[PDB]
Amino acid sequence: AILSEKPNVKWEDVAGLEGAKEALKEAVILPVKFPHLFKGNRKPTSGILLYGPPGTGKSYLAKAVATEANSTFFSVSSSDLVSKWMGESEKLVKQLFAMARENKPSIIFIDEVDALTGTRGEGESEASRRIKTELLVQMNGVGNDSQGVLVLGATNIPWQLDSAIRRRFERRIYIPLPDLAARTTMFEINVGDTPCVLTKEDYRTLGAMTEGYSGSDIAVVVKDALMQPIRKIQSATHFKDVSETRKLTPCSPGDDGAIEMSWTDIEADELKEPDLTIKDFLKAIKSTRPTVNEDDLLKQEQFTRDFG
Amino acid sequence: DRASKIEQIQKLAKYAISALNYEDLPTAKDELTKALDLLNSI
Amino acid sequence: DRASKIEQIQKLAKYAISALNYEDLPTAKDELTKALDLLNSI
Amino acid sequence: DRASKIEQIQKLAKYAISALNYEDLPTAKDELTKALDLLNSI
Amino acid sequence: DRASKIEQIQKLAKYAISALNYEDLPTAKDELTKALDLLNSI
Ligand SMILES: Nc1ncnc2c1ncn2[C@@H]1O[C@H](COP(=O)(O)OP(=O)(O)O)[C@@H](O)[C@H]1O
Repeated sequence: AILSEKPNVKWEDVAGLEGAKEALKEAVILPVKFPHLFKGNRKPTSGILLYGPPGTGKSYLAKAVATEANSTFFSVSSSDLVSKWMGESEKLVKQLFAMARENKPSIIFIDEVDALTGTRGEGESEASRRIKTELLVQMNGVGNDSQGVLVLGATNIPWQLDSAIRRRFERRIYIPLPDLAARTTMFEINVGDTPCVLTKEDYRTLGAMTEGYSGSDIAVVVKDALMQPIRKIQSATHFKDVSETRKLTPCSPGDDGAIEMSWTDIEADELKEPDLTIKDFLKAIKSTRPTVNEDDLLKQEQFTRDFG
Repeated sequence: DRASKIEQIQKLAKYAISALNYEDLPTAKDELTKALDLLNSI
Repeated sequence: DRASKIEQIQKLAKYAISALNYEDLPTAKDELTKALDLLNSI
Repeated sequence: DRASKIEQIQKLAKYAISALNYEDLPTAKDELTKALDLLNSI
Repeated sequence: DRASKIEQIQKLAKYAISALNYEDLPTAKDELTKALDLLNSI
């Protein structure tokens, strides 16, 4: 019913947007690095919102905060909060902040808080008023210990977020589209231990080709790339010996030593996988369109340009 | 023949595909041709 | 383009193959052609 | 102004830094300049 | 060098920023300069 994990993600694992990095290093690491500065008038931040386009790594950065936190890191989407009945929809919120205070010092993450806001009008009436009201009063209220726990909010739609919860998340941070060098870094990280074929400026050519992606877009073009030479091997007829005793690789029909066969025909190990090189990368770049839209970026520049 | 000629075009058009997987335009433009001519031979 | 043009020939040459599986010479002689012309467009 | 002019130089000098992270000397030599001129405008 | 020269400009342009946080125009106008000259030395 309630999940918890101490994950792996580090600050060096996160690539890009270092102002949010140092902001969370302050608001989270600074209670850890210097708790004795926070006394009396000087108090830590209680509500921090992250927002922007999808797939930019807000939950991943929350896991970076989790690993460098040493604290009971909760995290919840909307799916553990939607009303199926008429009142476990709200008592679970009460038990969430309750057990969050039980495991203090603690961090709470909520993903896509736009599914709980929007009191303007009377649409989504009982769930919005009851559940959102309990989020407000239970977040801070009569006798809530607002010290201790930290509420991390994520969304993709921050303008439909109500102004009261906007004030609850007292330190909000916009997360833009990243740049060339950070995506070069994420390429060089997500290739991992796989033997690549390219150089650093070739990854710069990749990041120049991929202007305006997200982190998930990088994760899936690297994922498809980790299908690409395997897709060469699973394809077509004809291999060929090259070079520790026999070693054959795929080659075009009719070539220097081109026997006709299938991978199935070929002996354990004595396969020579094609190298991993870019034409597969650029073909994967031509395969997939950027998912996100730019008028939504104009609205993020509207709310960011005002309230950011 | 024929039932086979129709089967060998596919055999060709496959090799051709397999060939473009190494950007080998030469082989391709050839097999994709030996094949077509043969579909006219049908 | 190109990286795609090379990918669309294969897309064609496949349909062509798939077509001969119903002996549909018409479609075939066409796709196997729209494809070839394009390999020359490369 | 001023309290802001002093704030916009930093805004510039940041972009400039961010720019060198792609070796983009062009942008850099420019922002690091639009900034300097402005520190003299102070 | 170079890979470092490009790294030292940033080092400069940071100090410069850090300096304006005390309104110290002197330091600033200098580091933001030692930096620029060096981006031309590139
Ligand atoms: N700035 C970043 N640095 C490193 N990895 C990132 C970054 N942004 C996104 N990613 C990668 O994208 C994946 C999914 O991102 P996610 O956290 O779902 O985005 P969202 O912000 O929408 O929650 C993560 O596994 C992460 O590795």
